[PDB]
Amino acid sequence: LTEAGYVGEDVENIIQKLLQKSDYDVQKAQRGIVYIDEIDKISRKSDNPSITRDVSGEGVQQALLKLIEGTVAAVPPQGGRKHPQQEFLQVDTSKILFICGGAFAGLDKVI
Amino acid sequence: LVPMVIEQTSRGERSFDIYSRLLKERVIFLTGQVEDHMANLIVAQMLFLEAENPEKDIYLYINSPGGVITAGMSIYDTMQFIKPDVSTICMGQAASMGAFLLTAGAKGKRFCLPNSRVMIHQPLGGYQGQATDIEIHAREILKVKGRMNELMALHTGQSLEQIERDTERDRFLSAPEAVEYGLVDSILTHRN
Amino acid sequence: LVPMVIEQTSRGERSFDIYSRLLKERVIFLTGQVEDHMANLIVAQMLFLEAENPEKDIYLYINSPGGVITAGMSIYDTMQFIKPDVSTICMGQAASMGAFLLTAGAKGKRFCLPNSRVMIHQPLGGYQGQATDIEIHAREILKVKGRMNELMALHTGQSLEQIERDTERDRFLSAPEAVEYGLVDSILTHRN
Amino acid sequence: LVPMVIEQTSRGERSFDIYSRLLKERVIFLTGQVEDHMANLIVAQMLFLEAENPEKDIYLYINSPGGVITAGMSIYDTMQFIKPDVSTICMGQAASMGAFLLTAGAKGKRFCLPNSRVMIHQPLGGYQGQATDIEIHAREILKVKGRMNELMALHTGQSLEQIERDTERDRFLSAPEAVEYGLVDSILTHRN
Amino acid sequence: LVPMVIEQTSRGERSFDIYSRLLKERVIFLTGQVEDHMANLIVAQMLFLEAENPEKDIYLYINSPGGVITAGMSIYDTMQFIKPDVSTICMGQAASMGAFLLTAGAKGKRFCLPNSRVMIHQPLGGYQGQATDIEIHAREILKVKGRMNELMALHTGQSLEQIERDTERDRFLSAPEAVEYGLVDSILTHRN
Amino acid sequence: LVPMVIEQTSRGERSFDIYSRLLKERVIFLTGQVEDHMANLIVAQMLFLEAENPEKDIYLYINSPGGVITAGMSIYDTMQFIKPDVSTICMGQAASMGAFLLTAGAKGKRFCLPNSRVMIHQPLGGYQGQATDIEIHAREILKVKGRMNELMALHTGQSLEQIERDTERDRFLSAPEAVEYGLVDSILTHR
Amino acid sequence: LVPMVIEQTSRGERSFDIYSRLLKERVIFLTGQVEDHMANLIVAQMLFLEAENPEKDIYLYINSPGGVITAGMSIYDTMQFIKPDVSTICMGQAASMGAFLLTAGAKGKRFCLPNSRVMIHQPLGGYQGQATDIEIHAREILKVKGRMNELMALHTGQSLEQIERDTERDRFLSAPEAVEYGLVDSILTHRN
Amino acid sequence: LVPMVIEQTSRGERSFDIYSRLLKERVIFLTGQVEDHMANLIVAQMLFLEAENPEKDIYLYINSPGGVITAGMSIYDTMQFIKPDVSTICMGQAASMGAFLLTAGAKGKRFCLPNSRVMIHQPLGGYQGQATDIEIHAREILKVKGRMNELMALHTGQSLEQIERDTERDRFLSAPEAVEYGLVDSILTHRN
Repeated sequence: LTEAGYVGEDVENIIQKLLQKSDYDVQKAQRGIVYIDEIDKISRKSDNPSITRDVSGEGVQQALLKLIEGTVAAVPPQGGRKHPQQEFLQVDTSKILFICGGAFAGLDKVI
Repeated sequence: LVPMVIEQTSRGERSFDIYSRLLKERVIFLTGQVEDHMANLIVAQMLFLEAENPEKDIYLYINSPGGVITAGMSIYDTMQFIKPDVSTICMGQAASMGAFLLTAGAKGKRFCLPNSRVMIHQPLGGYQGQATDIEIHAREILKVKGRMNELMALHTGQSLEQIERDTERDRFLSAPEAVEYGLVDSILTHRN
Repeated sequence: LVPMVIEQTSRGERSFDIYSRLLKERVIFLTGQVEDHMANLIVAQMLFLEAENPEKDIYLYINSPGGVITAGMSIYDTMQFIKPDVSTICMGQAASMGAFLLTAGAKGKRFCLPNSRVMIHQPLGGYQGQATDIEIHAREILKVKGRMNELMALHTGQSLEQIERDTERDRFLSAPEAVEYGLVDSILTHRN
Repeated sequence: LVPMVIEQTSRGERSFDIYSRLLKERVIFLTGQVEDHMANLIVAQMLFLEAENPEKDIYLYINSPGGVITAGMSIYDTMQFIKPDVSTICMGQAASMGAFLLTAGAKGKRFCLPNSRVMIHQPLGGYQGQATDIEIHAREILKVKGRMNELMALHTGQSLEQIERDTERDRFLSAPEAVEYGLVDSILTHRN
Repeated sequence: LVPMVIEQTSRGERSFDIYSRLLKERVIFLTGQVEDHMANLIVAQMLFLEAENPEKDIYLYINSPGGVITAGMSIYDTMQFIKPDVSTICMGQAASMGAFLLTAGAKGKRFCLPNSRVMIHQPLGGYQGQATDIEIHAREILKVKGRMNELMALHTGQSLEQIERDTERDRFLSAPEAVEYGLVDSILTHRN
Repeated sequence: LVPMVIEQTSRGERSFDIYSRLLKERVIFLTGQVEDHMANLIVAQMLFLEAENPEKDIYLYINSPGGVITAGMSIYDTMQFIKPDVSTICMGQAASMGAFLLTAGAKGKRFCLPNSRVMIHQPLGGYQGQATDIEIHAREILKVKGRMNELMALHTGQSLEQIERDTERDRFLSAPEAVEYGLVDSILTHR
Repeated sequence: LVPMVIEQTSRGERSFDIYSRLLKERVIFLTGQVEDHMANLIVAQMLFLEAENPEKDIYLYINSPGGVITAGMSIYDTMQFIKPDVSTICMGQAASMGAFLLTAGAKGKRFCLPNSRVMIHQPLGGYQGQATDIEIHAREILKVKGRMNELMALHTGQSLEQIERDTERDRFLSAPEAVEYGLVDSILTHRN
Repeated sequence: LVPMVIEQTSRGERSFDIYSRLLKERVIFLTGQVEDHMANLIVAQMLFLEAENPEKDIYLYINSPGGVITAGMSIYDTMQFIKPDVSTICMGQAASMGAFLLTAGAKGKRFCLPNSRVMIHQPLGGYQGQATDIEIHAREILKVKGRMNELMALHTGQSLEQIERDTERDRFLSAPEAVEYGLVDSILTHRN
């Protein structure tokens, strides 16, 4: 995952995977559960002036904020980039539980 | 030379010399013959540490055999001017100038190790030239002697007359004797 | 060994030497015998600080036993030229040049510590050679003596003849005595 | 020249000096003549390691021909003050001051290599001046002799009378002789 | 020790020494006895600035007591060869070579501080050996004296005969007197 | 000025001085007159390498015209104390103290170049003072002589009596002579 | 201290010393007494630049009072060996060795400044010992004299006899005189 | 000082030293008086290059006046031990020890500049003490003399008798004469 407007990826793609199991049925997909691995890599780099404009890290967190708390998120129909394409799947994440799991290497020293 | 040590902290680990690492903890090392260059450096550390936390105390370790008088007053005045109390500790020895700075610490925050030694004596100087110039310099050093005795009496709490008699000739005082005299408040034998 | 300190800036943290950290705060240290090399370094610092903020005042700490007359004049001329007001401070002692540069500071911003000393004397020089060349070099040092006494009289506020009588032989002025003479304006005893 | 070494860490490789790398393992090297500057460096290392782990012991390798007594006392007082046990090791030799710091180590953690040569002697000093001053200095050095002998008896365990007789003149003690004398606890023949 | 200053740029903050930071602004510092080593450094600095911007004017602060003639000629020829106008400034003093380089600056851009002291004298030299060799070396210093006086007349504007008479012996010129002579164009008393 | 060498590995590229690069290969350079400071540096290298790996062998290049006896004993005792076998290679020459450290290496791991010169002599010392103090120091240096001869005899394998007669005066030796004498095991002529 | 300059390239900003920056532009500085160590440094720079671009021409700024002959031959042989043409520029002065290297430059690319001073003399040496050894060293230096003169005649174009006559005693040549003698080709008066 | 150079590689820009850069190309500089300290540095360079590529040749540049035999002999044995061939080039001069290392180079790869001077002499040393010790040291140096002459004959190809007579006294050999004697193989007049 990467910040929007970049060649890496978009956070909205997470819902696409959840739709595959849900048969692309938004009604039942809203009551699903999600798992996000390797969240530790998204942590901000040390003493960043922010001029670098971190896309892999802080940018991902800013986009997930509204997603976790619950908001309508446009989802492409299948394997497509976000674009002016009229067809978009509006999936609400308010009821879609999220479990973020990661190995925070070095956190022991902090504690 | 000095060994580099690493500070273990989040946001990255910083490598500092052992002296600079202790400086972060408000610890200044006053050692060797007192002079303008070393004294000026200590003044910057005192002023610098004041900016971080004027309330926190500053520790000064004294293992000097004495030195110039002018350089010593630059440190003594700086100690009084800065709001944070300066805790002085005597390590190894504290001669005339080192003792004057040791006793100049804040009341109740002056320490000395059990096997440390202290000595106090009057100022020593000399001038070569015409008799007229000699009178000027002789009067100047005498004023310094009287001025130094006045300040020593204030911190130690001894009478000015007593200080004059004791400082006429070199007087060696052990750590316990210094406590009775008033140069220091207590001794640090073991950690509690 | 000069210690290194850390500064918590917006763009992360930076490590600076103790003197460079104070330079960032418009503080210059004048220590040791005055000479061409160190004088050209202080001049560079004054010019650099002028570019950053001409309105802000520059602080100069004078703890020196004096030195070359020419090197000191470069600093004096630089101070008067630059728009910012240079606030001189005397730590430990201030000899002929240290005192001349001390009194040269902006009116009302000249300070001295209570236990500091000041010393003013006429120039010292010498030449070996023919009588013809001796007369030449003798004329300049006499002219320099008159020139230095005129400038000192301006800052101190005393008459030219009075400065000549005092500068004839070495004179020692305490911190309060300097205030009456006019070399300094006030004394910095404690932080308020 | 000191050769730098690389340590592998979670963040990545870090370049360290040879002495600094060993300092991380609680190893301090006391080498050469004892003096004020080197003593403060050892004191800084002892204090720094105390903060990291006050429970883990420290290993002090001693190889020196002796030096100033005042400087050595700072190290001795520092060792007794801090909580960590200081394990002294004698490499090559240990003179009067080197031996005093060697035997000062924690009981049961004092070691000496088999071919090391230990030596103990009474303090030596001198003063030139008036008869009155000589009396003062003579009294102070005799007190140091009594104080040092009293401490040696405590660590070694021998009577004060026996220490005075042996320390009147130079006495060379091999590693096995030192074990029975009480200076060291055991010999480090091999790692196992 | 030279202090380090931070420069804020679009790319980011950069650390520069006090002398390098001023070099970026086309400021070259001439200090101390002139010699081949420092001269080559100044030459490199001049050529470097010419490449960056051959239109902007360079500045050369001159505070030196003089030195080798040959080293000075390298600087003089370099200043005249390059296109940028070299603005010489006199701080503290300017001896024979310092004055020759000072007056060698671009017409209308030569300055001196009010209290600076300029001095001009004929070359100094000596040789020991056979009479034949003495004649050879003696003729060179005469040519150098005539060649140096010729150039001084060109810059100052004074007649060649007057330069010879005035330069026969050491002549000290104050800042205002130098303006009349032609060595400098204006005085920098205060910033307007 | 020592040159800098770049080590290239998959992780990245690192710059090291010539002496530090060889230190990674368990190679210590003993050079010049022996003293407390240089000996302390060598000791630090032995302990550091012992910590990295206590099984790999350590190499020691000896080229020195002897030095302080006390400083030498620190190196010798350290080599025997640590588990790793310390190999000794004589480059150029090995005087009294250098030779003692050379022969002190692990059995079968003592080498010398073909043109190296090995010299052994008894300890040198002096004392000025009262006759009583002289007797004390004279006995101390004599004990050191007997102790050093005993240690040399053990490593070389020569009898103590033979070592005493030979070490009474300077005895220059060559690489082949050292092999038969017992100071070294073999000569490194070519690779 | 050597000033540092910033070079801006597509890769990013880079920091170089004033000498290294000029080395990037194929400029080598020959300054001071010639000796083994400085000569090897110049040799390394010539070889390094050869690899970078063997077609471009290298520049050599010669300002030196001469030195060892053996060290100079290493530089001369290196210049003729490598394909790039070496342009020699005389700044300040060029003695026997400096002049030999100056004239050894590429035909047509040898330059000199107007106020430069060139001096050429025969080799000088000395030996103390037996008469037999003296005859050997005496013959060796004579070979160097003839060998050096033979090479000077080739570059300058003067006859070997003419070179021998002039080099018998120290001969000083100005920049215009050198052009006639053949040591240099043209003078760099002003930038065109 | 040493000028830094930049090496352009796919990994990125790398700032190398002038000597370190050449060391990367299997080039070792032997300069100055041969001593134990510099010899160990050259030995380390050889061993390091052997590991990187034992097949590629090594180029040793010799410009020195000679020195200690023991230190120089450690380099000779190292060259013969390692598998890669060690090419030797003589720049400026190669004295007794420098010549032994020069001729010790790989057959067919030894080179010499046209103007280089190669001097060879017998070993010289001295001893002070009793007659018994003199006999020991006198026999030792004579064995070294025969040892050095035996090896020198092997590389040059001349008989032992001829080398003994020629090396009885200082003998200077030019680059062409060295080819006939066998010390070197070819002369690098110009790049082809």
